[PDB]
Amino acid sequence: MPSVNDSLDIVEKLYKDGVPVKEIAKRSNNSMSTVYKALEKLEAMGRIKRRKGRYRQHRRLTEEELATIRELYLKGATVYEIARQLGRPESTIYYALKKLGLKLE
Repeated sequence: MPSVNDSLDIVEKLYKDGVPVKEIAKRSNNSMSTVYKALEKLEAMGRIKRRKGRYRQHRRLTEEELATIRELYLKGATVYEIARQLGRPESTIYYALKKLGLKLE
């Protein structure tokens, strides 16, 4: 059986799972031009596309999360709400506001 095709399932599995190109490049150990080139090919077939659900990631208080947490302002959610949203118990949340330089409790 093919070996190069095997890894293709892993690299693509990450992107569709919710991983940025910059990260996928490291995981797959490929170049930005190599990984991205695969995504465009997979999405065209529907390998990475049409995939949703719940999956853990190694991203916390990231630029992407900071934009999602702010939602608590529009929805009016509380610290207990954002906790379940970001997927953190409470400690992490403290770092979000703290690191931001705002007030919290």
